[PDB]
Amino acid sequence: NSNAFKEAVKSVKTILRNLTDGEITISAYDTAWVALIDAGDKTPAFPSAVKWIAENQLSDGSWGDAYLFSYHDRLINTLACVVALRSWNLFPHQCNKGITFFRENIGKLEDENDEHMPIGFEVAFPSLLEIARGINIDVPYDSPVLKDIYAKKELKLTRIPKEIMHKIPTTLLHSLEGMRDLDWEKLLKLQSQDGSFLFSPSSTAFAFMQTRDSNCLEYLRNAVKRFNGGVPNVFPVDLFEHIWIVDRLQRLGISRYFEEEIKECLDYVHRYWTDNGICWARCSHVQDIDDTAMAFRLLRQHGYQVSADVFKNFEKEGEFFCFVGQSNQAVTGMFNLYRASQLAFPREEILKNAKEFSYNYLLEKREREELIDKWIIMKDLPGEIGFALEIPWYASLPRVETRFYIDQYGGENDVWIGKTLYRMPYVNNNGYLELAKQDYNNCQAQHQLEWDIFQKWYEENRLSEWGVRRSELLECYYLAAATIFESERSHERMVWAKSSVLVKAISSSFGESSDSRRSFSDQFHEYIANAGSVQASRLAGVLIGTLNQMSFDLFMSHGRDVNNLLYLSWGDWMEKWKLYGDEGEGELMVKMIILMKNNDLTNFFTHTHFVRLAEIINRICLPEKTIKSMEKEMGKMVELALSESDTFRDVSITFLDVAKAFYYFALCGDHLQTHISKVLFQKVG
Ligand SMILES: C=C1CC[C@H]2C(C)(C)CCC[C@]2(C)[C@H]1CCN(C)CCOP(=O)(O)OP(=O)(O)O
Repeated sequence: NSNAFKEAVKSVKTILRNLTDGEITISAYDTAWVALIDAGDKTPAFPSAVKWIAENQLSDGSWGDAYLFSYHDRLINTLACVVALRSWNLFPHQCNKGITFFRENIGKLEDENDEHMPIGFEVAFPSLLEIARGINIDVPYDSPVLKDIYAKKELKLTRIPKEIMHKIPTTLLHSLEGMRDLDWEKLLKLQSQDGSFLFSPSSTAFAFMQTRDSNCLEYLRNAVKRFNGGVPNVFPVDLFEHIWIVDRLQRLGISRYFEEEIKECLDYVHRYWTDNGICWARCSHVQDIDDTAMAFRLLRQHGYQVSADVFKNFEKEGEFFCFVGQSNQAVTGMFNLYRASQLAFPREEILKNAKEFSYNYLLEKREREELIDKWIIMKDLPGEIGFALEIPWYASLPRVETRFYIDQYGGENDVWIGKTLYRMPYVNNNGYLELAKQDYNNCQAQHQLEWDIFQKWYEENRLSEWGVRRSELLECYYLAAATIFESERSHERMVWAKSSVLVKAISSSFGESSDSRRSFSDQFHEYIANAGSVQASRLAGVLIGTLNQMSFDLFMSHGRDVNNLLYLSWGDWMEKWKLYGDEGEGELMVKMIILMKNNDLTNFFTHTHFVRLAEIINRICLPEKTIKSMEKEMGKMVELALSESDTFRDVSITFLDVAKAFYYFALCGDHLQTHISKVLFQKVG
């Protein structure tokens, strides 16, 4: 590992250590609504917001996202800023440059498609127009395209459930700037614990203008401080940020470098977890299935005890929804629900239904090319989801998922759509992409070495004459490396790849008759005690030779002597195999891997939990109706494997790793040449 790299890791660590209320971009629109606020004496309550606007104008006269031009974005941002500037009679030059932009550009809005269109635009846009008309700003109010949105507003305003909106919490509280006669009597009772209206600085700034409420003021005051002048279009965004950074780091395959920092993150998220789920911000009376599903999964997969009853709230009539009691469905929310529902323990019927539903939703959405999210612009959503649709979590191996995700991750070019456009530099980062591209290529270089060495070994012991095909050789190595890929873990990887090749040699050479097995087992135990049968003795020598090479290699590195335990474990497999066909092959791979771990864990081979696990892994692994029986079994394994105190964890996971490898092979074994190719033989980039 070079120094540029070592430094990149430090930086990412200083980010994770310093996560706060969210690293989000300023929203010219939202900071213009904050800047419209009267202290009480006809002066801006928030000077710094007025100042931000005067100093962050793009050179073509507009405000908004500088690297992605959207007529919807730039028009609503500039209008708001010009209004803010003009009603304090401040900064004439920039204000004028701003109106010129708006005039020359309002005509183009009529032709951009409403496919990527901001939240509450048809309502919030005419509202500014009015404010502007009533301060004598010279803009085309008649404009063929304008009298058109004035209309869409009034018609959008009649779909609104005014009754409900005032009685119970809904997402509408986020977009109040556009609405008319509101009962602030009833609305203030729907305020959030931080004094905002659904964590929106513009909506809250509006409410304060109308109520002079002291809590809305406190919230706006913290926002203005946090971002040194400007404000985002959502705040806080802390839960969302924690959960998304973790998810990206794990998918990009570089999660292990930051194991400790990631634990602080999930710790923070568990702190503000609730029985109703969560939303993007801590302490909310509103929750969404997207944030909740991402948290549920990341938590359960890391041994936090969370409950699936959390999903009861988003379901009606066997369907699931983004927000409680709203009819909103989004592609990315269902996607994250589908990923979460696969971590279902055998008792959770709510998650069986969640899986079945989110599967079809995404399935149909695919067969209509409608796999795009209106709310977010990503490099490759259809790709991410295609992978999840064909490679179930039970069959997803670290290196395979990661290999595909590094090509899909958009880095800094991903753009989120709220009321304006905004970016999340700590979730969508080019730095993470380069780090991941460099790390992935290094481990792959290392696997290419081990694979040449591994071929030589296969030739030198003439394993081809023992019934092991070159196809099996590569498949045995690929599964080992696609699962345990870290360069610092060659021992566990190699022992796995070799042990599997050898169980294949022994099984195809001596597994036919009910005593030819005995013959080999006897030969093995004779070969042991020196501290037809001719043939058996030669194979046994290959096994023993390989066993000795590895336990000594280990002892060379760590000073552990595991030789006897290696033999014992292979003898146990035979006692079992001797009676029937190829039986407990699964349990044996787990023991090998464990025995080659840099630290000692043999203590646990005795524990009931290890025994119970071993009992299941062996019912998964055996020489369409069976694929089903596999999920059944694996279901029993997932509960047991994850719900573990963190001493035993490294054992339980290892069980999962092996089981996944088998399932994956049962599901894809027939055509693996594409995966193998991309994973082992094609550098990223
Ligand atoms: C040489 C290969 C043939 C057989 C194949 C399987 C045995 C089916 C397993 C997947 C990879 C691979 C090894 C495969 C990959 C070779 N890899 C370097 C990828 C192909 O490389 P190339 O021949 O130089 O052409 P290029 O893509 O334009 O650069």
